[PDB]
Amino acid sequence: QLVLTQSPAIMSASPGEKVTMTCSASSSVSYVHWYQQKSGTSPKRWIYDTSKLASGVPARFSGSGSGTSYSLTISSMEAEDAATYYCHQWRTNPPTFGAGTKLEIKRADAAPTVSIFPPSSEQLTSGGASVVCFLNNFYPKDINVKWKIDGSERQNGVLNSWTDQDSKDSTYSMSSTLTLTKDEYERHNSYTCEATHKTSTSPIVKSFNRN
Amino acid sequence: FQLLESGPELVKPGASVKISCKASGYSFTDYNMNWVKQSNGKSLEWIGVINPNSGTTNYNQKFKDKATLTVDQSSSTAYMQLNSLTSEDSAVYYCARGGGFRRGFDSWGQGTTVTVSSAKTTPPSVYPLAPVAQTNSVTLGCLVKGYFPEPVTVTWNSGSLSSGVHTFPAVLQSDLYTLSSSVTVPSSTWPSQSVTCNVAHPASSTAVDKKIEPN
Ligand SMILES: COc1cc(S(=O)(=O)O)c2ccc3c(S(=O)(=O)O)cc(S(=O)(=O)O)c4ccc1c2c43
Repeated sequence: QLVLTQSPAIMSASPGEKVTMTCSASSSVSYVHWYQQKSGTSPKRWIYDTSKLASGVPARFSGSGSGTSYSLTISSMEAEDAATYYCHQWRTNPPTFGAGTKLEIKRADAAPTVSIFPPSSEQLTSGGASVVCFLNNFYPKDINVKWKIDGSERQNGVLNSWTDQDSKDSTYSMSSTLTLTKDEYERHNSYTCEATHKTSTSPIVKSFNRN
Repeated sequence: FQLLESGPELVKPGASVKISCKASGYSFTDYNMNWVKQSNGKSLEWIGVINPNSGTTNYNQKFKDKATLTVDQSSSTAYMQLNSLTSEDSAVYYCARGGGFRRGFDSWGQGTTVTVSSAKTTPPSVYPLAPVAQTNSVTLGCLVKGYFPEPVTVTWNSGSLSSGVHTFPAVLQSDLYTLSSSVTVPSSTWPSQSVTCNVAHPASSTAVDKKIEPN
């Protein structure tokens, strides 16, 4: 088959900044199509026949290229354009898509608002004890979290989940859930959430004691 | 011009499934129908294409004996049948209208999420997340754990028009999904005004409400 490679895989850009993303073909083709996709929705035909813009797409967008080199360009980035973009070829059977270029929007950095939550007495009476830690509103996405019990580190038994770039403030968030049973939580008292982000060298720390 | 696909499906491994794609607003027989697979939100894989007028098919060699494309000209409906299903086949499948040479896929259905697993449908267990520090705002949450399959819908109802809400994608633990949702409201509103998280799990036909309480 014929392979398509898009670059960059992921990128950021500020409002008004010009953006360009490439689509390379393993062998010479004659045209490609570009599809925009936002989270939880279907792909939309964005650009087709290399240069033709679909109905209702802003004039900011454009496309060019030939042979094996193709590109999509945005003259002035806006928050509306934060999405993933796939290129598409059908010069030979079967057609193929690129891995995609996830286009995120750039903003000023921000420290995560941290909050810890102990296991609810409801969950306790069900034979479980999950302690939650919300790391809300931070930029960029890269972050690390670690749980400590009375000062002692605990790895695994932990799950983390990152949200996509928030559409209102362009920030990110992550949840960290240390899941135990009941008596496993009944041994020790102090439970501490420690978060490390690019913004500061000192970690953001929230904690509680059982009593 | 719009395409509607059948709803989500939970199926046992080895069984089969049949997805529908109801076209409307255009001459169904004049435009080919392509099918695309999107696994866990990453890349797109082209399955096959069918000519609704003549009924001739063209499959991707990777999907010869995995997908079967058919069409009903009477009800202007395209069909894709998947057989011998495994966990690898669990994904979102789209039907896209072939707009013609040098036009690409100019219309896409909303997609259908298929889940191939042995786990049974289970309703969620919801747990409140309330603080046991004093600051400017207050963040609350609800933990959704032990449900299957995806998805769930958490909707918060507070006495405040500002609602910094965050929905955290579900992660699979112990063969059951787990989700968390957070909300940030002004301190002067809670607990002076009721805050509730409404977790809806249509697969099990269960809606659970949790009123957040101080500690
Ligand atoms: C070898 O290239 C082939 C072959 C077929 S086939 O399925 O009839 O072999 C195609 C069948 C259908 C094509 C269709 S459509 O009819 O589904 O809109 C579009 C395109 S294009 O990339 O938008 O030109 C194509 C571009 C190239 C195509 C084919 C299409």
